[PDB]
Amino acid sequence: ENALLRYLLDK
Amino acid sequence: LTPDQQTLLHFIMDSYNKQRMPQEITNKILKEEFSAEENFLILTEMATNHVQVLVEFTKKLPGFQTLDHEDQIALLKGSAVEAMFLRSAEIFNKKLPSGHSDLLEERIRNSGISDEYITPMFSFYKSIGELKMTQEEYALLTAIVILSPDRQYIKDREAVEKLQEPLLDVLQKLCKIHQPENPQHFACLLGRLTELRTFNHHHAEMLMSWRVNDHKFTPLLCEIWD
Ligand SMILES: O=C(O)c1ccnc(N2CC(O)(c3ccc(OCc4c(-c5c(Cl)cccc5Cl)noc4C4CC4)cc3Cl)C2)c1
Repeated sequence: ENALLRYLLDK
Repeated sequence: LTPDQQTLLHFIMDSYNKQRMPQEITNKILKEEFSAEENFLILTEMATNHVQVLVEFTKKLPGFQTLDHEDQIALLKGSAVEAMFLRSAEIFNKKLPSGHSDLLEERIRNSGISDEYITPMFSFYKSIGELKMTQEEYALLTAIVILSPDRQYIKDREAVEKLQEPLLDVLQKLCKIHQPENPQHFACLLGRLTELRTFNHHHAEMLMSWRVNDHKFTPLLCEIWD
């Protein structure tokens, strides 16, 4: 849940 | 007044232009067919794309990365809708040629959106045009909407404001040098913040109206809106 969002914040 | 505002002002704003919508995408508003299906597909293609650049932009906001991570999500999931709105108003009001204003509107009207939600949306789309907002006013307002401590599911709202308040004051500073014959401009911009909220209410229902008739989204959109 809500983990596609976390991959764009760590790029 | 106070460049220290401008150390972050300009800094807020090469973040703002740093990405536009790829014209592999935006030149589909023209090149493709006009059906409620394709209308909705492009809008999806564009809102999803817009989520990506939105995240990029948000990450470059002074002190955002420093925040609690359980809140950085909450900030985005509540404001993404409204931030999309601002960036398309810009597109329509300035009538930018990369956004294809006149055509983008019609794709939206036949997208399976109730005319109940269609109407107040263009009541706004116009409404924000006459302000003839500068890019700084479209940009600062976007950063302020993202950095909003009144969203749902935030634990430390105090820290969020500690980063919104500068940009507010920078915004406040701005409406006194560009336009001085009327001091009440700064809080007409701040009224659009509340209209977008009123739209964030209506949108969640547009979403269900869609999910109801089988209109599907990206895993990104399905995640930012659950
Ligand atoms: O040409 C450019 O470079 C550019 C610049 C700025 N914005 C661009 N597009 C317009 C844009 O703001 C946008 C792109 C797609 C988009 O989708 C429509 C939409 C909306 C919506 C509608 Cl229909 C009307 C007003 C506001 C919204 Cl968020 N809500 O959900 C959705 C969907 C996924 C399917 C809504 C918007 Cl506002 C991003 C493109």
